[PDB]
Amino acid sequence: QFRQALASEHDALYNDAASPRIGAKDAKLVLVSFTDYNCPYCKRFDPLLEKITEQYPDVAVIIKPLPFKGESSAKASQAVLSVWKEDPKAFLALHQRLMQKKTMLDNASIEDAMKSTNTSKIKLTDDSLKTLQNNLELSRKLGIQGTPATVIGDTILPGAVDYDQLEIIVKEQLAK
Repeated sequence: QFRQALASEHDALYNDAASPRIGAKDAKLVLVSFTDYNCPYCKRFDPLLEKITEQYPDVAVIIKPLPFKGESSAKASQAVLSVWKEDPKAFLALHQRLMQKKTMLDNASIEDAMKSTNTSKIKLTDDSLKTLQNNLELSRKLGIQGTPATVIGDTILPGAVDYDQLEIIVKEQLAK
């Protein structure tokens, strides 16, 4: 009930237009990053996921924000998803800024991040919460109970690893 769930959730994982993507549209390997903007391990792990896409252009990353850590997690998710829907090219800078914030986010922090990334004119939509609902449903089906969690091929990486190990994992999934 795993490679079965992974197969059953293929479209939700890889083919949701409302889910932000980092890296090439023609990638041979797409990582799916279930992440939380208030999770300290996500803050550690995210820049490694991004580095992968910059170092290895055959790898892309899909971002699935989850709101597990706190209420502002849901609000931050709402912000980046709204930005992706309206201006996909503006998403990355906001995503990075929210991820590197040392403090637990709140509405002020999130509004400030959007101001300094030139995304503050983009309105937080109700429709983007439906994407957040989809991410939550998806997390349940796959048995994801914590962040970060990364789908890489036919396996799920349920925590954070260092870059050397991520390279290793990513390289053999490419070897198939």
